[PDB]
Amino acid sequence: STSTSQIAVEYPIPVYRFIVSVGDEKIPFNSVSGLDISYDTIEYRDGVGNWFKMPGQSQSTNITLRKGVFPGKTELFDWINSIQLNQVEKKDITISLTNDAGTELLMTWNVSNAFPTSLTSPSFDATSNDIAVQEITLMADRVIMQAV
Amino acid sequence: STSTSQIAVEYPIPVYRFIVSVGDEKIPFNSVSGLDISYDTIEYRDGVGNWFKMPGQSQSTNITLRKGVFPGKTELFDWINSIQLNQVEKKDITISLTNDAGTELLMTWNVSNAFPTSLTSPSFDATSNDIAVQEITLMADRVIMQAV
Amino acid sequence: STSTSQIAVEYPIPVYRFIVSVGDEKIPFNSVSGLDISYDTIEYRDGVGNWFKMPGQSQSTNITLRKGVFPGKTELFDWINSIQLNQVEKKDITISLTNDAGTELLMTWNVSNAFPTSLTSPSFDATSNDIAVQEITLMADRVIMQAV
Amino acid sequence: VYASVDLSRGVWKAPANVALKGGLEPKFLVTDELQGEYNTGRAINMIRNFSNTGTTVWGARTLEDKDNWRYVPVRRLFNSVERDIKRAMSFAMFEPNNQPTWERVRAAISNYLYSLWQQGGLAGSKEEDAYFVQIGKGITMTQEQIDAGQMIVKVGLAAVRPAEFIILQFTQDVE
Amino acid sequence: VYASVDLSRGVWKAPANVALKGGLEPKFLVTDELQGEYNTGRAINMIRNFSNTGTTVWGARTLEDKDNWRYVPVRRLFNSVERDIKRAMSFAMFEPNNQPTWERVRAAISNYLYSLWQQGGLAGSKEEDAYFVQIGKGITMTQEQIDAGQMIVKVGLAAVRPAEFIILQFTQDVE
Amino acid sequence: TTVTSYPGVYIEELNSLALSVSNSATAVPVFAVDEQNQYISEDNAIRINSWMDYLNLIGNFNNEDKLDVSVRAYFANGGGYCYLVKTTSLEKIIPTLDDVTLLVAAGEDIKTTVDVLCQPGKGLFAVFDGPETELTINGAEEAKQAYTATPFAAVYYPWLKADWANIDIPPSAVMAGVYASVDLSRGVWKAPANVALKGGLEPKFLVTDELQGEYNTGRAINMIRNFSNTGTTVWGARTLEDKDNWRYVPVRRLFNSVERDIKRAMSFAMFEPNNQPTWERVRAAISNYLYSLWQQGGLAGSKEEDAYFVQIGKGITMTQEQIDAGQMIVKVGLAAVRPAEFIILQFTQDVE
Repeated sequence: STSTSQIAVEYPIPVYRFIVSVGDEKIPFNSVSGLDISYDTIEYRDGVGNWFKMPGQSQSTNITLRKGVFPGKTELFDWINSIQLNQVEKKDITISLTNDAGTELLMTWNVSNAFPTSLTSPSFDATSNDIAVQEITLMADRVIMQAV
Repeated sequence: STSTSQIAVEYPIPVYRFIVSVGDEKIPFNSVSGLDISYDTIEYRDGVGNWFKMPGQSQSTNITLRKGVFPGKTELFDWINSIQLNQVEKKDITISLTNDAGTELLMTWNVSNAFPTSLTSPSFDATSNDIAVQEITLMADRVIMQAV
Repeated sequence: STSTSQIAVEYPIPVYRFIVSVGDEKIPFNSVSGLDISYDTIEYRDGVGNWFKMPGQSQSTNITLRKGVFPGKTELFDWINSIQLNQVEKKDITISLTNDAGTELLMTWNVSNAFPTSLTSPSFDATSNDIAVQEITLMADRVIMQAV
Repeated sequence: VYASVDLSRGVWKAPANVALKGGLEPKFLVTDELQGEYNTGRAINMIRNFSNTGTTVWGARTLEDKDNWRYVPVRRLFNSVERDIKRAMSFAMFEPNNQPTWERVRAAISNYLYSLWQQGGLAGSKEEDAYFVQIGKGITMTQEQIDAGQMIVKVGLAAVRPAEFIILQFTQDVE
Repeated sequence: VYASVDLSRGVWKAPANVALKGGLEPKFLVTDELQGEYNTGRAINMIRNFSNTGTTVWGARTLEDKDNWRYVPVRRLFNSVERDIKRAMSFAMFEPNNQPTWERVRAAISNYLYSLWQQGGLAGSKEEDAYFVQIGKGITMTQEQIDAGQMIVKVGLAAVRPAEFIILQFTQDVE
Repeated sequence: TTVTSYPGVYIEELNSLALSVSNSATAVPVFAVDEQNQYISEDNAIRINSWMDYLNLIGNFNNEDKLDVSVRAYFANGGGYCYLVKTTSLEKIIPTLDDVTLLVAAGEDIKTTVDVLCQPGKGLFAVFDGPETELTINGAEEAKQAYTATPFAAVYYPWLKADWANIDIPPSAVMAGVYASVDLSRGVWKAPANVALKGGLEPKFLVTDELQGEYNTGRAINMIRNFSNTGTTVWGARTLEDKDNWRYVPVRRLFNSVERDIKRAMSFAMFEPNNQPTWERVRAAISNYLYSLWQQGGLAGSKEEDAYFVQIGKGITMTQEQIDAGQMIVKVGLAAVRPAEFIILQFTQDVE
């Protein structure tokens, strides 16, 4: 006999309900991938036997967002088309696990200074029953995870 | 109760209905692959701690078009056969997602200066129930995506 | 969330976009090398212990410009062919880092009184997939670096 | 001089001991004992000539004597930070007043104060010591205030203070 | 701007802080203290220039000061919902006035308000909190009113209000 | 406070402290408030949902108030919503409020009311303060004489002090938050000791280990003392009862919590027909609850049949006479876990 407010505190969070917000816009995405912290390890070892292991230089964060093609809207493409030589508008991406008809966040990830590389066009295919989907890849720094 | 003009505005576009047009000709293709933007990333990092990430040098676009073998027609082969030393006729390829019996485009991709490398002959096979298909591979620049 | 005008002020400049201008002409080059200041050091040392270090005589500037072979044009060769005994036309070379489709310079180097030595012909090679390239070497004086 | 300091070293750096690029020099040479009178209560910064530096600015103090807002780099940092936070809260204007907005308002401020702390603008060895941001329905705003349309955020900062006096002690015996 | 807001984000989103795409700029620059006078009673929304946004719309209030219809996204949502419900009640016109019609009128409205709630148009965490529809012979219409030819439905909605003021509190000590 | 005329944003500068909210299902304290408190009235409890809720009731945070510094130390340690009842009408309001579990004296004399409302049936646990004076190892058995020997009470000795508080903070108000913080992170069955205090607290009097040995034995006074690696920390789990049944506050608070949850499952059986199909639904509802509590590690037993037992029946618990009176009798037994309190190290000089 678990109460419905006990499940909100004790139970794990399902992945499939999430909100992605790219800058000021919020746009519906099919899937989000990557988005993990990582560290190189530095190892010193000298002759008397002691072995030092340290966290080292952080690694660059690479995120992949996947989204279907909608008939009026290309604002994933217009972001990657605006790249002149090294100047692009970087913007913050927030992923947020929500409840059904999300008025309440459960977890929140924050990405800083994300800019697009490698927008992937759909694979046109005459014998396929799929939607035209696009992956955009983002390079960024500082994934942080926020409670609620 | 979704109206049929609401589906034209809100719903994603299926991949299987598309028009490929190679230069002045338009020819029916079985599948189109590749056709994506990409960028190298330049990373500067100095001693005080700040880490600069930039979009860098663009990558060359490589497209693969697949097409069955028809009895009178070899005009994918005659394009790749006309390569003398570095001189080939480059032409523009446009992919375009359409409706049923296409009188109306929904999305459009444009490829500039595409020229053929690596025409692939069918694999003759006495125990196979397939059509003779050919892949041609194109190297090009500047994929752009146009709305409608 | 870096703005696109902040990147123009704070971020380092990529090397690959540059304009070379030889005299009144401007000609596209594949790479520019050398082009550095240098000084000999004079060291005095006497018996009481004090050691004087000084900047000394400047060194001659030697630049190497690399360029592919184009079918109608030999004006790197006609410059080095015009050397009669010690008389050559010296001209000023300016390198300039630019933006994409350069209407705006970011940095500028200036070379004075450059004249050609050692034009290098391409290495013809039946098993190579390369372009015919040429290096010209320039001896000059007074590299100065100008902001914007 | 304010624009020249903040471009070369930042708003958090005080504008003092910076030479004047124009052909300037003070009308009245100022003794050190006179500057000690005016620096204390309602502080008058002074521009005085040094033989190795030329003419230079020699004060960073405001007209407030309180220990909170004594220096012009601390007052101009807080003026600059809250103007940049003004621009990030401009996009939250006329959005729905619920929790998915508040976690986007907090994330936009937390990015800005972190990258300012990474530049050395805020003083703290640990990143959690330099700043804090607090939005919430239990924390900052009442259910009554949410229905009125208000959204309340709490931001704290830890600025760096400039070293103003340096005291040399010269000892005759070396030990 | 009303047509551009509702296509990109919906009728329930307020039309404020949207930049004007044409080459427009206001004839008179408007101070913030002047806009505080006009926003209160019979509210005049104002278009004023921001240096990062360009020119932009900065108001969502109607001419009614009552708390029910204060904002133009709430008034334009109710105008839009009742027009769509008008079209679903068009098929029920001149049908027999009995119970199998009323359970088709209620089902047609309940589909529409549910799919509007799923878009985020109506504010409610629970679906039963956002709307309610009531038809019936005991509930809404008399046996007398049925013989006259009338059919009475009760619809309620819960719109989202926009966040209009954001209050920053800046603290000098970090704790 | 703040008046908003234009939409805009507002960059008001003010120093106000904000504490994060916590929801605690198991610990709802009631803070005894002295008379000469002008903010709360007699004979009604004021539910304070958060520190911001409390900071709306009073205008300014006051350093001199005993109630102010006790409530801020309560919310800084992780306390949920609490009630504020005045101390002279305190014996009338606590029976009205259903879900109240803790009774906290924030520097108040509640020794009269604790004797009359803390009964074996009612679920009230009552943490209050030690003496404010610096006591002795010498006159130590007289200080234990001042407190009652009830099993529902725990006494925490040193009145904590803080840099924000001008006066010393009563230690029972920080322990209502430590009770809520322990039970949320590890459970009610875990003792609240060796937990660091999250607020800026430190004891007024440093306590020697030999002094704590005097007070821990008979009418036990738990003590909050500073460790150099842990900071300040709680160092006791014992009640005021010396009997081996109810010696520790995790065992007494587990039984208070279990019987409150069994109270809610027997609420649906109220005014149902008194026959056998009700009794096998009463037993099944309790047996589900004690099993899932045993699976969490709350009850000590390797075998599930060793941790608990439930017995209802017409031959077993209730007479045919008692059934016609309307009574229904259930027998529940539990096996709680006891905390390890002493650790004895033996150091040997030769390795073998």
